[PDB]
Amino acid sequence: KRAENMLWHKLPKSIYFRRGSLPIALDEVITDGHKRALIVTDRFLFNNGY
Amino acid sequence: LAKMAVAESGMGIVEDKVIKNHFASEYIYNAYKDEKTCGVLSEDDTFGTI
Repeated sequence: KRAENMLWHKLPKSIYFRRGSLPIALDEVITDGHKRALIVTDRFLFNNGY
Repeated sequence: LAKMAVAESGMGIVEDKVIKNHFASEYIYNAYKDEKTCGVLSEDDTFGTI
């Protein structure tokens, strides 16, 4: 008999969003014990303080 | 100014009030030479505080 393929709904574990929630969300990765971070940016975003 | 304060009170050495009046005029100038005290001190754009 006919059966249907299993679908899903997969997202990141946390999708933080508002007008200015960049440093409030970056305080979560501080309290998780992370001590060494690598930041991959564009060449324009590094020369403009982003 | 060091010779007037010994002529008035009569309780000190005139040679020690020279380097005390010198401490009160060039060490007080040197520490607080460029310290913001009049206009906008700090400003935050992510948190919105002036």
